[PDB]
Amino acid sequence: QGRGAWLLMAFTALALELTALWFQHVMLLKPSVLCIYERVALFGVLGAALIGAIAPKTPLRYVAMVIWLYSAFRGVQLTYEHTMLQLYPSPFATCDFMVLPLDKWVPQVFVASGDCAERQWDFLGLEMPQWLLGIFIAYLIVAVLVVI
Amino acid sequence: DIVMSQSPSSLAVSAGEKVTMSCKSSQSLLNSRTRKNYLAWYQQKPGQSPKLLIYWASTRESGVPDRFTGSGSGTDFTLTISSVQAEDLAVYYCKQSYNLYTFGGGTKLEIKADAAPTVSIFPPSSEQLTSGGASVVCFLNNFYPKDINVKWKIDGSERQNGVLNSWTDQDSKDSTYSMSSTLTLTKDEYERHNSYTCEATHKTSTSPIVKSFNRNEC
Amino acid sequence: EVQLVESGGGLVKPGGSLKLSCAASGFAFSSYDMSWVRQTPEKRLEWVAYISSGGGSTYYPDTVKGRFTISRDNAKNTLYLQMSSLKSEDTAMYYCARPDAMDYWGQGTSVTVSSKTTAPSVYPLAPVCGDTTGSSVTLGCLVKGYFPEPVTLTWNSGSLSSGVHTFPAVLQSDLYTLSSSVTVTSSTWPSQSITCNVAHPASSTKVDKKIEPRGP
Ligand SMILES: COC1=C(OC)C(=O)C(CC=C(C)C)=C(C)C1=O
Repeated sequence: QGRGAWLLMAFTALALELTALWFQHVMLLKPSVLCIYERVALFGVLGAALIGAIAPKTPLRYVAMVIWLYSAFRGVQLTYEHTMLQLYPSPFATCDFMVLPLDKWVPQVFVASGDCAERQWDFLGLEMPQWLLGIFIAYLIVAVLVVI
Repeated sequence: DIVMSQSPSSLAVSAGEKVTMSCKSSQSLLNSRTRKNYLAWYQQKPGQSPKLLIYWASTRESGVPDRFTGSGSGTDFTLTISSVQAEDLAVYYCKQSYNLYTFGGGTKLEIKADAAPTVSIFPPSSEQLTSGGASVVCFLNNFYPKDINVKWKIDGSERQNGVLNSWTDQDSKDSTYSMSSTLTLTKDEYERHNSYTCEATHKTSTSPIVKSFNRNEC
Repeated sequence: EVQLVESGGGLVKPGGSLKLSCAASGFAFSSYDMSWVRQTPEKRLEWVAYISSGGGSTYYPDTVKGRFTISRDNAKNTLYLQMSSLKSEDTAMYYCARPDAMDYWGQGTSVTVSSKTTAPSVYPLAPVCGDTTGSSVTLGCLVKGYFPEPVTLTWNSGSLSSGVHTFPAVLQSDLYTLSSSVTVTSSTWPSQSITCNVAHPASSTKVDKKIEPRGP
């Protein structure tokens, strides 16, 4: 537990949030749905690791814990209902977009135009939200059951 | 919205047959992701809250006997009940849940051998009288088929104005109609005669089943 | 195991208001969603409102959107429907349902919209005053001059349930009138008591009528 056992995970969250960003602009692939709300979840995970790292040290490592706990558990419940809402789409739906500036203080990763094609070829029998649900358990089940 | 429309309105069947009524929706009910046909079938017994029967289109629900089956796909669903027990008297409703909730109009599955109506006459009640009115009724329990011409008699002279009936919707255990005619007079006009009766004519044999009483005492 | 009992609504005038509550009991309430289905006098079936598990979102058909309000309180386990600007179309029976596809339905509160409540008159029907014993004695209960539908006729506090007919009230004038037969072994009558219970909800009326033989 130094600058590594965090700056690795702090890197590991860029090794997803940009992975995702690739899709937006190369494999366009515009959509968002709750996915923007979910981008945020990992920009919460960053904080944790990047703070558990930058100025490690032994006091601040207690802060990093909870924030490395919150936005992961948050992540799950966001990716979960998001997943649910396919294996179980709800007679109503909406197909909306919209909203400190969420929308404003960045365009290229905080804009959300998922105009609902009731189809996604999210690879390997699992949709992105379906993967991301798992990977978020892989941060929640670390944090608690492999740290505190 | 989507419009669900079932045919036919009604079905008759002898207890133990196969019946397959149909539900058609205006809008296709398929998702691209998963063959998932978002239609349900609800059965609703006489004077009861509907019960869930089949969801998604095929899949039956906790304690549905295999006999109810759900086929259909796209805009074209069909419900099929083999071995019709007596406790299957119902209207069967289809619901779409693909975009909001809509229902079909309903299909009444009424059951099909004859039986003899069981009449019994009932004089006014003391208090009804002492509160300024008089009504005389006879029940025609457990008969079948529906058709029964019930005729009131005042000793033999037969008047009609003010004689209002009602058939129960067919029984579910025994699966046979009932009825109840009410002759409704004024307090004072009731003691005009003495003997009263009513008769059936129900076609088990058109030998008009009679049941009588006479005023004076009561 | 899992129960729903909606209630609290009878007659209400056009433009009127009135709020019904589904008393929920016997499942993880705060985890399911809730819906409110009514059934018209034609026997027709319209979905009316939908609230999400955590009171978050609600939805309505355009036919009540604006006039209707599906709240819940998982403190006291109740679901609510708050009806306002009441159309005489709204006149229907009101079920409270459970989805995962309505899998546990209530029982209804009838709600009618019209412009004169009338408590029902309840007379007991004792058979021929002749001692003439048959075998399967049938007695009756008669319910007359009321508004509006429905009533709730029970033989012996619901205990006499097997072997009874309750005939569809009719519409003479603008008062409904309805009869009730109940057969039973001659062994089980006079000796053993049998009473007619009638409940008019749309007026609050708990009229009890015990079926007496016929003394002079
Ligand atoms: C709207 O569809 C979605 C994406 O495509 C734009 C994603 O990239 C992602 C994120 C994917 C990775 C690999 C972080 C999610 C969760 C999603 O739901």
